[PDB]
Amino acid sequence: TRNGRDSEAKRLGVKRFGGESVLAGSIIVRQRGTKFHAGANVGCGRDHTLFAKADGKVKFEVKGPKNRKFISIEAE
Amino acid sequence: MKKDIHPKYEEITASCSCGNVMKIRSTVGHDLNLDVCSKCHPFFTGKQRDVATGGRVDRFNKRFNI
Amino acid sequence: MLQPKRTKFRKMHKGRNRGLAQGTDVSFGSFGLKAVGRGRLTARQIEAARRAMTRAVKRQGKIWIRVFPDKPITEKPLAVRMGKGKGNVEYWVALIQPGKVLYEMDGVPEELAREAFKLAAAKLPIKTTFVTKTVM
Amino acid sequence: AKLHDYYKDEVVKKLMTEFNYNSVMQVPRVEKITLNMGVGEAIADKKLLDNAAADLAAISGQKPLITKARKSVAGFKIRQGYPIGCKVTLRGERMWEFFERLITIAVPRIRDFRGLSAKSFDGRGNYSMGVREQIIFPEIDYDKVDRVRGLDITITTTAKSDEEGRALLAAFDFPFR
Amino acid sequence: DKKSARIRRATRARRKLQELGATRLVVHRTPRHIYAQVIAPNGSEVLVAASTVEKAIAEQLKYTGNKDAAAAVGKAVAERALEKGIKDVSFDRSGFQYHGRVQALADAAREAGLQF
Amino acid sequence: GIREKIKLVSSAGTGHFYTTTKNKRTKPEKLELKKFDPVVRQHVIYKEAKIK
RNA sequence: CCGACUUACCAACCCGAUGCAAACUGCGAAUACCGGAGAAUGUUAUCACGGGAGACACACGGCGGGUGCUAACGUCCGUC
RNA sequence: UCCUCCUAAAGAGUAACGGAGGAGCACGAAGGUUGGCUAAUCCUGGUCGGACAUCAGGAGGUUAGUGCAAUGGCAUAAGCCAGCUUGACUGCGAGCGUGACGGCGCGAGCAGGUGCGAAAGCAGGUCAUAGUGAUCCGGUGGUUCUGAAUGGAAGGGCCAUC
RNA sequence: CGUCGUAGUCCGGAUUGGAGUCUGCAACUCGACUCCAUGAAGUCGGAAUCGCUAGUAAUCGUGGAUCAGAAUGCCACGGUG
RNA sequence: UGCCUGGCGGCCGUAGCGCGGUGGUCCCACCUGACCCCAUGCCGAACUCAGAAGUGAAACGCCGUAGCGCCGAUGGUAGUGUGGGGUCUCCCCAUGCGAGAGUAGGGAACUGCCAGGCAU
RNA sequence: GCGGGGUUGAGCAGCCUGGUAGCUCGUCGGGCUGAAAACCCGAAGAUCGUCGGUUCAAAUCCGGCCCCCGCAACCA
Ligand SMILES: [Zn+2]
Repeated sequence: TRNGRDSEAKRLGVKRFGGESVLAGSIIVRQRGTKFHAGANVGCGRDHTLFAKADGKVKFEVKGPKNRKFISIEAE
Repeated sequence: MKKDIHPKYEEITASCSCGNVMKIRSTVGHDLNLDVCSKCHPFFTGKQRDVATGGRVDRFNKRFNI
Repeated sequence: MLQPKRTKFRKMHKGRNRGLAQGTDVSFGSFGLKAVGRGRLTARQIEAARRAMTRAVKRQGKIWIRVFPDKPITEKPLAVRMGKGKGNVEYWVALIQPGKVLYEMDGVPEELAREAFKLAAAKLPIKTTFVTKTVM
Repeated sequence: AKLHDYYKDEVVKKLMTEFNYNSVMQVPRVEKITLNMGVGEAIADKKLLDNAAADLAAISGQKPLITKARKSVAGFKIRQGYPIGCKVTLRGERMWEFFERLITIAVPRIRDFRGLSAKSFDGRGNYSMGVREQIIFPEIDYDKVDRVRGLDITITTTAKSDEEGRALLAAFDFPFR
Repeated sequence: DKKSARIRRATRARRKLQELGATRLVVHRTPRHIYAQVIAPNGSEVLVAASTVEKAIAEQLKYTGNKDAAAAVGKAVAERALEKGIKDVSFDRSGFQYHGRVQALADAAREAGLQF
Repeated sequence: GIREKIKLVSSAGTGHFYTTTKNKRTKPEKLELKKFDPVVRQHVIYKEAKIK
């Protein structure tokens, strides 16, 4: 046959969920596209990884006219 | 318009064969002599009879009689 | 013998056949043949049943077929070991869940429809029943 | 300029009374005149595309835009990005001058000219007509041209319907039929 | 269509200013009038607003839609902001080209005291 | 893998060099860029040279 | 050149009705997983470091499946 | 050996000679910044021109496009066009992700200097995920770091690289 | 004597449209000729092949038989050569 | 404090299309002109400047309208955690959660800050 | 099961990095011979085995299929 190949898993997914206290610089989700968009206090890395810029609790919300999922770091 | 990319364009005088003179702006530079204008072209008097449909029976009657 | 003109992929997983059916009511015709059992109808079975019921009604009225065999069923060649990749496609089936109306028919009398559906059902693996169109 | 002021008084009065318009701005007006020259043979030779550009610049006093193929097509053996045409957009004063020059000089010199077609108004009042020979424009020199080309004029107006555009063009004594 | 295109042009820089939490000076330019306002980092409340439709600013100008008028409204908005303590803002061109009237308002506000 | 690698030598006289790749068949002309030279702590012009 | 009608023929797009999909989703659970707070229970049951290992042939049964004939006390995973 | 979907049981991971396809490159611009723009397809009209070239208008709303396979993204466009340029910088890095390990990956911010922009700012390569080889031995350049009595040198170290 | 100046041409006249003349009861198939308009191919011809030794070949017109009309054919005749 | 207009939001279709009507004192839009500032891979169309003769025609705003898009119960169905059972490819019972589609119905947005014009 | 092949009527090149089809015999029409061969001149010809797929474009690239030619089908 010609179907024996496959690639190693990339271990994506949400790494820190909502209402979790995190330190600055910690990865929140590893994604391929921009499935979740960066909100307040969250930056977008080279491979679309959303990372916290300040210490606080993770906040998920749906915003915008396109109903996009935003991740922000609530103040703490 | 841009400064130098365009061709030379200024006023000229065009004189039709029927004496209808027109002053217009063009790129010829020199004056121009027209052989037919819009006011003299036969699209009001010449282009009516141009159909040349022809008749077979009137023509027949013209050639001879009984 | 019905079979898809094109397919996105050649082979398909074995799957399961749980749940109930969707086409419960007689939609187009006046009489239908409903399945009370569970299983898979092959293309050859569908073709044989269609021929039997058409001949039975002497090509009168109209007949609908609410199922279409779209699942490719493979099997390995004769006398080969268990590995060496999946087998080659041999026939096509349509997964049947209880309550699925298989065929419909109108333009003929009731008892003639009874006899035609019985002759058709006699060539099918699953158990069937006769149903009539209902308002609402 | 002549047809411009001619429009501004006579055409506006004529349209207001024959269409019973409530507002002056509702009267149709011509917005642009596009001059296209599709040169398919340019793929084989570049030396005849700058010539087409030159004679189009001569006809209307603007340097033309060398258009390019939007999408690749095999039937005419061209790839995306090849220059295959040249165009000119005329607006305002230049548009009016070219319009008067055309209507009073170019169209009477068309060989066997028996009137234009009134069935080329695209259903939304935008007229488009094609000429068969560029020699009808006195800007070019008949003996010094190398090949007889042809172009197509497009008169784009603000008229919503089809009869409004036809009436607007007729009001300038266009030679329809 | 033009207004939609202008909003589309401005809506990148507006999000960036909001993300940076900067108080922004928005300028709106129409053919006859020009308007300016300084809006808080939350984007839902303004702080100072000067414009040529105001009689107090209009009556000292020949025409409300020129470069001198733009300079006047820019200087006015800068003075009002400084009077209210707002002195560090970010300029939001709002889809217009940074040239002509908008550039005039900006450098007038700059020389008048504002910082951007 | 027709793209072969080269080195950009600094013009400041120091032996420092960057390294990259180039397609020598379609770009025969030499490469010149302004890059940071950490020895003199200034951005100087680097010129393409043979990788050796 | 234009064309002329109709012929138990096929048929794009659109509209109405009816199904199918592991590699379809304008919807969408139960579970499971991460984090915070509280009470009770459990011989710290949890984590870190150091000394010594063994093991890396697994089997069947239930549930979710691939492959096989929705064959096998068949084979390969997850979980108990 | 590496990448994409399903198998994979709605966090991660998960096997088979299971089902399907690709990679061993490319780019001095196809990278960075500023400013601007919106496709596919179809209808109508128009010279050569044709089912299909370029032009004008309409319907449509991303069914298009991304240097390439597939998946996830993308209108503030990551897609397309133009101007100026080298941040395809040097030393570092709070804190995480994934690995038995070797390792691989994301990263605000600090110091020096640079590009675009008026500026807020952005830029430590390319929309992201494949485009790859540990160590030994040897080659080139830089640096007194070392140099078997001493001063050199050879050899060795470190940095950059084959 | 004048014009054309190496060109598909003021070369070549085919083809076609319109208008006619003559013969013959009768010019549609199917005659000859004339007027106006039209101006194809053709720029010396492959393999091959024919006639001619002197007033000959080549070339230019004229007449006759047949015949109501209808030859670029046939049979004669001379000019240059 | 009432109406209308402009700018920036909250929210992201109960907020969007389509049909009919309506608006110019102010605002906004089309509009007039282009040596200049600036610009078209051609074009003052876009972008830009200097202005107010004309019109709300287009666009845009407001009002009305259920032809769509959209939201959407209650009840039932499918699925399922735990324990048990059968005729065990698939179901049933006790208990907890409970869709999607569809039905009645809802629905022509609501709201905050500032400025201008008209009345109180 | 694995390598190679399918191209004018027959035998065969070239499919080259995907825009482009060539040779011999044969065939057609004239020429030579009294006639037929041999010979001479001028011509013509293909949807590159079938069907899907990626391109603007497939005879070429990919996958499946049919036929032909080799290789292997062994230890029991
Ligand atoms: Zn005249």
